[PDB]
Amino acid sequence: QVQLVQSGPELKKPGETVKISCKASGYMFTNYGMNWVKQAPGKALKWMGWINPYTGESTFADDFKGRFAFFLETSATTAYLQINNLKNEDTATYFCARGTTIVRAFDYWGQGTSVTVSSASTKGPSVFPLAPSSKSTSGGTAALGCLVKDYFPEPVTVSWNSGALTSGVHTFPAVLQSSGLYSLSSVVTVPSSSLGTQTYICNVNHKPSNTKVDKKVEP
Amino acid sequence: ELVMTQTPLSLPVSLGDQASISCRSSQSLVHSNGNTYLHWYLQKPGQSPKFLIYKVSNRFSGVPDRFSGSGSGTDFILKISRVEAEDLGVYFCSQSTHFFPTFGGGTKLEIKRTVAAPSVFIFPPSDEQLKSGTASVVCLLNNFYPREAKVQWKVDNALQSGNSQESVTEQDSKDSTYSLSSTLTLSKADYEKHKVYACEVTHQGLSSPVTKSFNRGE
Repeated sequence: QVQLVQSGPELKKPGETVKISCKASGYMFTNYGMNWVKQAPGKALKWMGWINPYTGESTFADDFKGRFAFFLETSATTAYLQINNLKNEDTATYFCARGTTIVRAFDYWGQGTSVTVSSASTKGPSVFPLAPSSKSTSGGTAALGCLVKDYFPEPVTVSWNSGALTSGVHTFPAVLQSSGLYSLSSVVTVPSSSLGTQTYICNVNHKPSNTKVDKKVEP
Repeated sequence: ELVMTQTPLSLPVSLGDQASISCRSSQSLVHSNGNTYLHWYLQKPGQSPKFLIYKVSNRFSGVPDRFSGSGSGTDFILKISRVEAEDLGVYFCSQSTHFFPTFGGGTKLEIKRTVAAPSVFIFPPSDEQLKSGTASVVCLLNNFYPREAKVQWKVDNALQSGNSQESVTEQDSKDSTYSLSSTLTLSKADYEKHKVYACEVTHQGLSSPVTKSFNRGE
């Protein structure tokens, strides 16, 4: 299958340089356009430009002439976006998108790379259990969770049981506190009879602080 | 400057009904070569956009026949017949007839469904957190519609203001409900000065408000 897998989230200071990657697989890399699109928070998609991997030539939209560059590592089937002299307006999710030139469209997209430009240092989350609502001997449904508290910047990743538990899971949007730091909870509902057999571990990953935590959630 | 304008911004539609999203460009998308390069993408919650329709009326592979685009020149429409819960997200039109490629601003398709009451759960602070010097109490409202919900905190029967935050999920891709967290945060010392912690929920699906509570230390 066609896949475009981008690199992870970044935190940068104003004036620094960020280089984002997008590894292509499943097609002849050199025969399709590689486009870059920006999505700032709550905003419409903006086309930034493309690089032609057949010829190495770059073309940019008006707003993206200057601090922006595109690069290719053809042997590695990887395309890169570089932004130099980072400003707060650059805080956005950036997508690579394959251009199918035969109908001039963006038929496959990468998953997005989040970049936060900030003067502030990263802070890793503390992870706390939200312990099961009921006991087994009175049945029905029980809720349980993890509180992912006091981190910067966005995003965090939360899975349950290393991705094996997905049904019933709600990871809430992050909210800011007056501290300037994010918190969120992730909850799951389960049969209360399974609390005595099944163990439940939330796996939290905050890449900008290199925090990886597994937390067992029990009574 | 080539402007693409979508209307409406938000479109609520019931399951099984027809959704209709308009896209208008400031210049004609008919290329001197003969083609009209007007496309549609769908971006669901947290995800990358996905290719839906190309050159006005052509469905991308895997796109069901209930999606259909039409129009010519400057005015185009995407129609979703028999809307399903999985069709939730932001629809974007795009043009690449004129350099440079541009997107419209997006239309958020919302699903209207029947009222659904929340299941309510209260969670006291972990021991681990209290040892860290703070106390968060979490109230969960799970699987409700509509989104509107009133959640009050009482600590020893005193109404709390100014010390809680709410967060709400996007509509569920299978049953079109929402869930909400309310988090009451206090210092460990304030927390330990009171016994009863209660959250009270008022919602269209409930004939009277539901309270969940716990007594501290138990």
